[PDB]
Amino acid sequence: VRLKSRYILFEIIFPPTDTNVEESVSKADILLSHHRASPADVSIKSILQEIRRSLSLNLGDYGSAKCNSLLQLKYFSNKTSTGIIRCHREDCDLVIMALMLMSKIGDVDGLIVNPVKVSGTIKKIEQFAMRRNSKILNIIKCSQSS
Amino acid sequence: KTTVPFKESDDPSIPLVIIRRLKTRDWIVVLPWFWLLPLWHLLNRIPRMYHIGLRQFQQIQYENKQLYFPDDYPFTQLGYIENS
RNA sequence: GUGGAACAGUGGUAAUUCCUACGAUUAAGAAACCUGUUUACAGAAGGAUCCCCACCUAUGGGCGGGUUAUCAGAUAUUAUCAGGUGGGAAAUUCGGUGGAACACAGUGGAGCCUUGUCCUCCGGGUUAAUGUCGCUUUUGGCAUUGGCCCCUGCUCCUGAGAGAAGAAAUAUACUGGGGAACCAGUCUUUACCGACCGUUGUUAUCAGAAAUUCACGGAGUUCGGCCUAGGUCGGACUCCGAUGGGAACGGCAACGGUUGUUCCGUUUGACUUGUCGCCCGCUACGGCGUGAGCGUCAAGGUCUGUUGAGUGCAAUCGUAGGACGUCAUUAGUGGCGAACCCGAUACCGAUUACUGCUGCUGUUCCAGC
RNA sequence: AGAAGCGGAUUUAGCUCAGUUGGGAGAGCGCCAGACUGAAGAUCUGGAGGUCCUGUGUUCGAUCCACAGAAUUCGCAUUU
Ligand SMILES: [Mg+2]
Ligand SMILES: [Mg+2]
Repeated sequence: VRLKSRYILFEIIFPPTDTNVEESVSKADILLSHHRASPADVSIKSILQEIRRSLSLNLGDYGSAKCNSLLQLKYFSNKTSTGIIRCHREDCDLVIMALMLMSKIGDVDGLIVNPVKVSGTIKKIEQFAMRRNSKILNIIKCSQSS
Repeated sequence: KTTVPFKESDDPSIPLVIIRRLKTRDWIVVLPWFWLLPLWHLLNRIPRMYHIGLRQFQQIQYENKQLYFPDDYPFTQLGYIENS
């Protein structure tokens, strides 16, 4: 006997809103300009407290009651700004739509959230994340060598 | 050393025949009935040798675009009777 | 006895209903997930035709040099894609297999003894020989010896599975229950004769003569001694004796003589790394450099080396349309395809949970005369 | 809320646990009461308190023995 809970990978991307500053047009350069850094006051509990407030103000209470049954952040590190949220397979739609409507953190505004990978296991999501980061290193190395 | 030496007076020298079979792409080796098992037991103790079933032999004949008598021969008398 | 309705028990079998399409990438394995499009070739390996210049011969032609046009199965396309994704039970763990090669106890070694006895089933029948006792060609009974005859139910390596008890019965061997097919335990299987192995301990208190064939009391028979109106004594057998579930070598538990017992070791791996040895070159006291070479040894370095599903904080999806089945309708459509449950190495047997079908059996109710 | 598969151990009063030729159903704690103290704790005495996990069957009789159906719980070089 086991439980069939799905995990969702998300990444915090900062859009470079600079109206007076010029821009360079390339692939890995705009990957550098979007994958810059996470700010100082970002942790597991801060992202959980923000997403529960977004779940309250956006989806309500009983929808928040269905979502908050197994709403946990299993793995997150601020150095790469990628996180894995555990959820049910039925309310995965609700969790992804809550991840979409994330507007701003209470400390830092001007950011979007990208839900990338959903699977019922975390080990294949880690294997996909290593391969996706390997492809990012490939693009960076191709633009760095030439 | 791990061996037993051969003696021309008191050791059972066997006849051994290994031939190629063309269309089924496989090597068949023929031997007397009671001699087969001392040859057969030492075969898959080589760690890269497994055994075949008749459904697996049908799969091998299916893979090499070949034909098989109880299943892929419907034209003949016995094949038609048995299969149908 | 029959037909219908309902319930119950057992045996057998089946379970995503099936098909179709879709679900982001030059960052080319992101619908949840896996595998595959890897035995490289266009008879283009001195390829074929053709352009220009020079040479030799003439009825055809060949050689040398230079750039380069056409052609390589549907005059095409180098950069797409396909298939599958839970079961009888996957739950239960009782079992065994992939280590044994047909009992060749799978093999080897050591120790001990009763030193591994080509032995013996007891037992029953026939035949031959001997000795005794009664009839007297001869036969009958007893004891010994020798010879023969007396039954793998089926498949399977194992585990196990199910078949029938006319050689004495009506209930199909015995015992207990079931409502009946039957179930459980002891057993036997063409037994043309049957065969419940032995030892140890237990059945507490009371009762009874006695809780294990101790013993004791009565009756009957046979034999021996004293003895002879047959009285008594001893030994053997049979039967009975108020009690308790009870006297029945019956029930329960443990151990083995089977082909001597016991112990120890593997016959199980593939890649990676390290050491050692073998051929080549330099150097010569053991040395050094390469072979994408081989053999042995070691290592908690690895095992998607993974399976027409193969995960390992444990995937097995969502939706639309069509085909089929059941049930309910007011105009004709709506709902449902489940219950139990769900891998983690695979196999098979048995058990348990639920739905539907099928055969048998038992009970109740209702009639045809 | 960290499965799956393997072995070992185990279920008895409300609790923690004994125990068993197979013939009585228990101890400590807790509850109540007695005793004691000005009062209370401790000590001590007594009573109440049972689905011996459930079921079959063996036996004359089951916590015990046999079978079936549940499970409890540990370990897998761990403190998640
Ligand atoms: Mg399982
Ligand atoms: Mg299991």
